[PDB]
Amino acid sequence: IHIGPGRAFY
Amino acid sequence: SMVACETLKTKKMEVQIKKNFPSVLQYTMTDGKVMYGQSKDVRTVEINGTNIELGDDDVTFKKVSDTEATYTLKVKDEAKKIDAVITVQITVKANQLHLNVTKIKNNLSEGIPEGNGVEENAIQTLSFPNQSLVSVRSSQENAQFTGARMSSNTQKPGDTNFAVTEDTNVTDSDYTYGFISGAGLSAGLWSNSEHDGTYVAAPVRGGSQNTRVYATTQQTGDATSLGLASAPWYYHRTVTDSKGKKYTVAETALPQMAVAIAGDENEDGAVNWQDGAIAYRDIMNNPYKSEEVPELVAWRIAMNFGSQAQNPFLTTLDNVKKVALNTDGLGQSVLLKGYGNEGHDSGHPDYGDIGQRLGGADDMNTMMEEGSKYGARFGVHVNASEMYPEAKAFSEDMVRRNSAGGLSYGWNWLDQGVGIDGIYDLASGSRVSRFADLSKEVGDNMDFIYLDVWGNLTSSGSEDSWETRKMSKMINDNGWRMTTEWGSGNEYDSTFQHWAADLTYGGYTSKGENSEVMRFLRNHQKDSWVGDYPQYGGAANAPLLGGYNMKDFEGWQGRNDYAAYIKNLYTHDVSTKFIQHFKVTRWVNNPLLTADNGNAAAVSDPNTNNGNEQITLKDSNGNVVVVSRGSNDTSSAAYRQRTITFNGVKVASGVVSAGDGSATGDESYLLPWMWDSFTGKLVKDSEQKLYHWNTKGGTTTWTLPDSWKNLSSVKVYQLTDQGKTNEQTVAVSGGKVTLTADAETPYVVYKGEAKQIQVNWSEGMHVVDAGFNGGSNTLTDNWTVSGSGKAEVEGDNNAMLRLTGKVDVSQRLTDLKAGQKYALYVGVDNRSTGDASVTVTSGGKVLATNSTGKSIAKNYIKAYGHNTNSNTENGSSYFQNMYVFFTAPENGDATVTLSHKSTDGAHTYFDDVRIVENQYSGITYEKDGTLKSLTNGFENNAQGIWPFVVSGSEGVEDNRIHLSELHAPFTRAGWDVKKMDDVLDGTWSVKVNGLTQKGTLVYQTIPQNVKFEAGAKYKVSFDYQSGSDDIYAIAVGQGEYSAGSVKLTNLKKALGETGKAEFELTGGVNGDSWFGIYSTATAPDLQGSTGNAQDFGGYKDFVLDNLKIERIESQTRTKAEAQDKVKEIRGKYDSKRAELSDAAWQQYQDTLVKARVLINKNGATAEDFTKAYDILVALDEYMKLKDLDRKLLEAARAGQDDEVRILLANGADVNTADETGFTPLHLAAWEGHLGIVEVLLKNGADVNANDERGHTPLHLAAYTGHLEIVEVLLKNGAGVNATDVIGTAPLHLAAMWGHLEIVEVLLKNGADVNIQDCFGKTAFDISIDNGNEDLAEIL
Ligand SMILES: [Mn+2]
Ligand SMILES: [Mn+2]
Ligand SMILES: [Mn+2]
Ligand SMILES: [Mn+2]
Repeated sequence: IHIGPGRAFY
Repeated sequence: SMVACETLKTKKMEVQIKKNFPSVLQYTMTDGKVMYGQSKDVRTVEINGTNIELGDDDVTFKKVSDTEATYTLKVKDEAKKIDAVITVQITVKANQLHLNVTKIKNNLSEGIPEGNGVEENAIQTLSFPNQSLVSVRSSQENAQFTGARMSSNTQKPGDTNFAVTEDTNVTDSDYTYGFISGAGLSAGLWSNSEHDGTYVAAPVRGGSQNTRVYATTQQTGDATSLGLASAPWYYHRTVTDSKGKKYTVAETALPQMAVAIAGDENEDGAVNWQDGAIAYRDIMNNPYKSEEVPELVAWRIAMNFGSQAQNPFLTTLDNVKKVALNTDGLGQSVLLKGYGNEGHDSGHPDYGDIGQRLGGADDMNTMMEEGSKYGARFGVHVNASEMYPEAKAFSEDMVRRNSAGGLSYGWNWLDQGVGIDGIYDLASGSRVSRFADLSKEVGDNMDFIYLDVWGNLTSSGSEDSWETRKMSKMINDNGWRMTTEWGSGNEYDSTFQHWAADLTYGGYTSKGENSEVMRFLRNHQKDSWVGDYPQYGGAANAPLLGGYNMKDFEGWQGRNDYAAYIKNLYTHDVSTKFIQHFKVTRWVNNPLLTADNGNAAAVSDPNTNNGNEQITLKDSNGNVVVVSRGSNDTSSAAYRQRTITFNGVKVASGVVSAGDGSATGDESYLLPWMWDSFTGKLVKDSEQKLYHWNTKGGTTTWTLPDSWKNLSSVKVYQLTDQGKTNEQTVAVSGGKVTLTADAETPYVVYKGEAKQIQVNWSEGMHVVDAGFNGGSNTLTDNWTVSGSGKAEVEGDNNAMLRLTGKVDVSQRLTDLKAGQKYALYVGVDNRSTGDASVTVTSGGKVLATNSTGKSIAKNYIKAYGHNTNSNTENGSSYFQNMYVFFTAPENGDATVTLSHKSTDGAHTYFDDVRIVENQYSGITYEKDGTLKSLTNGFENNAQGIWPFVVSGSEGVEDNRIHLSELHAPFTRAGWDVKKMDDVLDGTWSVKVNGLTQKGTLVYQTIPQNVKFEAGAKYKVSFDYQSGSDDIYAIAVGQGEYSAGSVKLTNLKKALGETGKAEFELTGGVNGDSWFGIYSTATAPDLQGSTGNAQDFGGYKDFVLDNLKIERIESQTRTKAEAQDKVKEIRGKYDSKRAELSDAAWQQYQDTLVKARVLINKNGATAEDFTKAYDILVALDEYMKLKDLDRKLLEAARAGQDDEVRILLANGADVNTADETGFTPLHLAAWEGHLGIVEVLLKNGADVNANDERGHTPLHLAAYTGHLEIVEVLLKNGAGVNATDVIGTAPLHLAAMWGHLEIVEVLLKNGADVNIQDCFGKTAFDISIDNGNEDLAEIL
């Protein structure tokens, strides 16, 4: 699942 | 010589009666069997809770005849202010004895003073304590007591069954029904007592607790005697209203009681309550019009809400004809919820106010008169507990007040509901005069009244049986059948309970009547029982008698599935109703009754149905119905297996599909329908029919009824919305028939060829088949199709007209008043880019015309047939009403044409052609067909909030937007805590109630209502009232609404003083321009108001009136000027290609290409050059703001505190979102720019703003590890327990990394540790999975 405007997963 | 007793006698019995008191010694039947009365010298009379024992000189006696005697009782008590003379008559007929109090004389008053004033020393209550009218002894063979109390709980029976032994000890033990059996005789006691007592389960009052029988034990020699007496009666009861005003109200009826002596009435070889119950039916009260209940196969609600007119009366009549065709003419019961005022929960308590937008009293009467021909009964939803300031009945005396002297507030939705003072409403004669107002309108056409919420205590803390009886009387006096909401409510006079018939409501503890005694006696008289709903268990697990299962298809709770409605009628309702045509005679082996629930002496027989449950029912023509349970064990598959026999022949077999819609069954039936749909009399041998249903489908063999045994063949028809179809001739061999059926498909069986039910679609509607219910044939018989394209009747739910290509659909208009003004509107969903039109012509001359391009607004009306949850096409519906206004010609010749111009291939959907008398004359046109001016004061709206349409701020809802009505001073600012006016000019306005902080469109104009020409300029103005500053804004857009494509202008506060708004609009290139009302993200100023004052104050509301849209003169431009403006705009934004989004470039390119088409067309004029220039100016102003917004999102991300301030001061929107939904606040919190976060919030950035993944700026700040930003966001009012699409809170994100102090500040601010994501993980589980033992240590 994505969280930010970049390529950050969680 | 002088004897102390007399004998009253009939052909069936002799009775000894005492001369010194109205007591019976014993009843002797012709066979010699004896039943005792009162063997002891008990002469007690209770008045106003005081017992007075009478002496020999206090009673005088007179024998009138062998069947009647009269008593005069002198009841005096100086100390307790009692001095009365009571006249009592004892009558006997057949096996019945009646004891009636025929006169009550008060020697202490001159009666009730005028206006229901307080009668001092009034006889309020009266009873005969331990009168023992009928009694059983412990010394008698099978001495038993059977009682019933009210139970709405499916797990708790309302019955008690026990043996009368020496240890039996009761004193005024109160029951709704009581039966005593002993020494071969059984008897029940009937009373008209309004006493409320002991009950098993009931969630409300409203006559749920009515106990009419008192059981008492006394010693009779060495035996214990259990005697039955009436519960106390009310006579001249003194009541108090909410203001402390006292009133004396006269009796509903004089005191009455009766007994009926039975032997073995069902000839089953035993004497119990069931025998006494068969006899009891001869003496018991029968609800008014209960005789028609078996005929009401098809119950349903036709819904109207918030000025929308979703179901006008003449549309309801069409739906009645559709259901008649599909049921082969079975009886119907239609509840009109929203018949009055603006619809449902509007205009209460104005019963006489029939909704003018539905067609008023004239169309309501046509529907009722014409519908009666099809066996349809009509009734209206009324409220006697809550009122609205708009209602003419609203007054200071009508208002329910609390101890403090404030309003007793109800619910706020469209308007603020206020509790009615129920005691004042009754005692002043107010309610009875409002019902009289309705009676004057409907005459003898209406069948029932539906009383909502009575018993929930919103009118007063009482709403007892005495109150319910007076209520039921004023309704029944007007020729109306009584129906009510709650399952337990009004046991005495109700024939229907909404929470009984609709099994989905309120759970197992708040259903219909769970009593074997009550359902034995009255199953055939009411729809007030427990039906199938396995989920609830107990009584709801496959009742043998079934029970009504109510569904709807006309908007009630957004219900619109017609196929599901019909399927349901056949699954449960046809057999329930078939069973109700017979009266219960025997009921053995009930598995719900056990020794543990006080039913040790319950009726058992191991020689009947293997000791499993069986019910025997009989009619007056000696027809026997036997209903059997397969097994009495719930863990056995056979518990749900039921066999129904009609005269010893199997007519039904199997398991029904679960009433809760959870599991399909296997039940099949071939039910004989012998009755007409009127008074349910037997039809002729020719008209006799059978209904066939097979749940799973397949082939079944049946024995036909006795009258059918010698036929050689039968005629079988499949039932559809078109009537009888696919006729089959089926052979009869040995009185047996084999039937092949499709799964869940209705069939009707006749002896010979059956005629089609005659239906003339849309009677009184000036057009034939206005709703397209006539099938494919309607386009040949009623409507005329012309053109190269296709016209089709589409939709397997609510049928619509579907057009493709160049096609016209026409029909002549009938019964129009010459010279009279009419509105013609039609539902339209256009998916084609080509114009969909509606035209009214008179001999090839256009009277009025209107058209629409591609539809841009989805329908959000829950109660409407074509809302966006119904799927007109591609999972959506854009249905909206398109109007034409015309004057009917003197000529008498008028035609309606619905048409499509394109050859697009895309569809246009049309439905519900409505021609109605209407005085709206606010539209003026230019020389060319275009708009000059549109004015609207909303005084003449045929329907809805036209020229506006409801938007999706609440999704598909019973939208809190409607036309508000004037009723001064109650609707005006200043009355109570009300700070806003409901109406600004005239009688009507457009009111928005509490739709604040939605961050979306509330309502909008659409091009089919008001067309703005491309490049043309318009002045829009209106009068308004807004609760707070910037809570609502004027929205201006083009095409379908999308967040971030609308021009917004915040409206200032105008609370109690009318504001004036005016702006200019330039029509977009595609002609799809519109304006509307938008709910901003701004919080309302409640001005320190608390509780209901927050909603009634008007701080959260918006009122609009006196709308004026006028085409304005713009500064004339030359081709040169327009060409230079093209160059100017191109010079600015041609380069900016990469900067703006791909959707923004195509919007810029489109507008630029279309403006150049206007400029460079051969023979273009000054108007074309002015339009092209104005389009470019509006394009420039749009692109300028779009650039500023893009620059603001880049300055908030890069960390430029200066640029952010500059851009905000110039014009850039603080709440601008990128493609993925990130606001500048999101970007500032993520990147870590504390100053920028503070700057944006100071300006007014949304702190609870969500991106596409549901992440708020707090989620982004918690994940990254920005303590500073986390704290400043929470300070501003950020949601601490805000969850994204996976249900992840900021607490989970902080636990994921190990941001200890972020977890601390979150927990300090109120972060819930119990919050679970979609995968059931807490913040605790997420910390242990990442290897952070230090975080898990806390909790
Ligand atoms: Mn019997
Ligand atoms: Mn239709
Ligand atoms: Mn007005
Ligand atoms: Mn209203």
